[PDB]
Amino acid sequence: MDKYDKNVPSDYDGLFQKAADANGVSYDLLRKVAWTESRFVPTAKSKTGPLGMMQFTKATAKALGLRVTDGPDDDRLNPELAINAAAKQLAGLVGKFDGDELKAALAYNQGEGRLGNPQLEAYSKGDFASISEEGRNYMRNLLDVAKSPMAGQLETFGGITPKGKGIPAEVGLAGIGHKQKVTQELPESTSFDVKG
Amino acid sequence: SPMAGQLETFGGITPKGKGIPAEVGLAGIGHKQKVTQELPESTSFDVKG
Amino acid sequence: INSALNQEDPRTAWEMLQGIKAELDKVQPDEQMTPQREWLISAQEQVQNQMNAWTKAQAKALDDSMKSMNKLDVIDKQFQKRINGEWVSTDFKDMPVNENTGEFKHSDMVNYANKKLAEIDSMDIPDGAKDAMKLKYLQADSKDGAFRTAIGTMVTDAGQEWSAAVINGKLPERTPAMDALRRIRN
Amino acid sequence: INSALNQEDPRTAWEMLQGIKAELDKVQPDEQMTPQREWLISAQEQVQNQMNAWTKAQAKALDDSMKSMNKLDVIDKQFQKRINGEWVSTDFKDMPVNENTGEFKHSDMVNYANKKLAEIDSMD
Repeated sequence: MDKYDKNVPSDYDGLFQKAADANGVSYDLLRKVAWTESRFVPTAKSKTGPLGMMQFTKATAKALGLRVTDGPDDDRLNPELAINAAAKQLAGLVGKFDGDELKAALAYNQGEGRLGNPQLEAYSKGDFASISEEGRNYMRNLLDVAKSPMAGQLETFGGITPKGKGIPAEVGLAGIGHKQKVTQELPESTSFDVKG
Repeated sequence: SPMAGQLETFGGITPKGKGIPAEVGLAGIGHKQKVTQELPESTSFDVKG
Repeated sequence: INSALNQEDPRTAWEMLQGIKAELDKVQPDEQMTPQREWLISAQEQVQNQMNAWTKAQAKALDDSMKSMNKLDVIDKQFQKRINGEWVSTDFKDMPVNENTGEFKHSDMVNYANKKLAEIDSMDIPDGAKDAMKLKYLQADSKDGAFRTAIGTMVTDAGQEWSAAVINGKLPERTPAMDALRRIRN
Repeated sequence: INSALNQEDPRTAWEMLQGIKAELDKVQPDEQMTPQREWLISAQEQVQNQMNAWTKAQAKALDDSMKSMNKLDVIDKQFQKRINGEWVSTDFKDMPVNENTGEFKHSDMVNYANKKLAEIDSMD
């Protein structure tokens, strides 16, 4: 997983354009958010591990106003309605932040409340020091595909010199990793078949 | 307390500094537990003929 | 800087170092190399080394879990071959062994049996088809398998019920095991 | 300073270092960096490293005990299913195994039986 694979042959993307047109969200932002949350991986295992493309949590799933209490313990497993709900939430966030501010809407990552309101206030003041590390990294990962008035102030935050640019962790730690030695190539058995 | 300000200015690196409580100097340093209370579930062999 | 280097997640340490660099930019507002920017460059290099060591452990853990999934897949394939009419052994000691599986254990068969029973229970079919599938898995199972161990409690309880009834000269008010075994016989 | 760095509990070492800093403030009553304040800054960094290594061991021990508690919970669930009339095996060799339990032992069943008997005896 490098550079988000912008022009890779688009796998299972017959849903993002329709949700984007229905709700008004940018196609690139929605696709990038889906890739960041799940990397289009069908298993998406974690502490909670929602295998859906939008790696939600139970609290957010219920707060979205869906009928989540259905199916396999969670109804947001069929991709289309989960993606549509995420697109509607993103559109509501973008619209409510005075214009096309495509990065304050990343309150999507932190929410609004006891841990999200002060960070949004700090973003409004342009004081990135009061935003958490998780929020700062999550916004850094979306700088390539986003339209914001503070997209240039965030990239020049954390430079080694005041004229330098900060380095996102996806670039500073890029390329460092180890391959898995176990593969899904299973051993095969043979039947003792003697047709006399 | 009347000595709440004298205790905080105790242990500073300089006489005009403030001491650092261990809850702040060692804050954030820790490791997560790899074991969770998510138990494996068993299934009954139920055939109602 | 030292507390940012003692985080368990390197991705958090990197962002903490970026914040510290932003703080330092307000007291050293020029472009030259100072002994305090060397601190931060060394810290970032150390965080890269930590990322290497972290990816070691992540890959190893993922391999450990993937071996268990592979063993379950192999057992499932073996029962599928046996049910279709092929002459293979469904004992866990006779499963094919690879570098992607390792050696098989009894708990692997226990987990496979539990997972298979749950999956059959989650199917959208009438109860007769579910019983037919469960009995196919019971018939294909080996002598000391988990499917035969789960239903062996029924047989033990039914035998105990009958023997105790003969000794006491009266059937108890409830004989759930005998009724269940008789229905399975039907 | 070296004795403060040889404590088993890092939280005690930190407070010992704060006391040593307070002692040093009475002989170096100014704000400049001296080779003796470098001693104390290095000592505090070493104590932070010790705290990291200490949290390793604490987390590992807590995981080890939590696995035993999880195994007892699994055995209790299995007997509860069996008593209610389900056809499951209550042998410790047939308990479901996870990454949160490990492998079961005979002593696990011994401990479960003793605990269950005591709990039944403590009922009103």
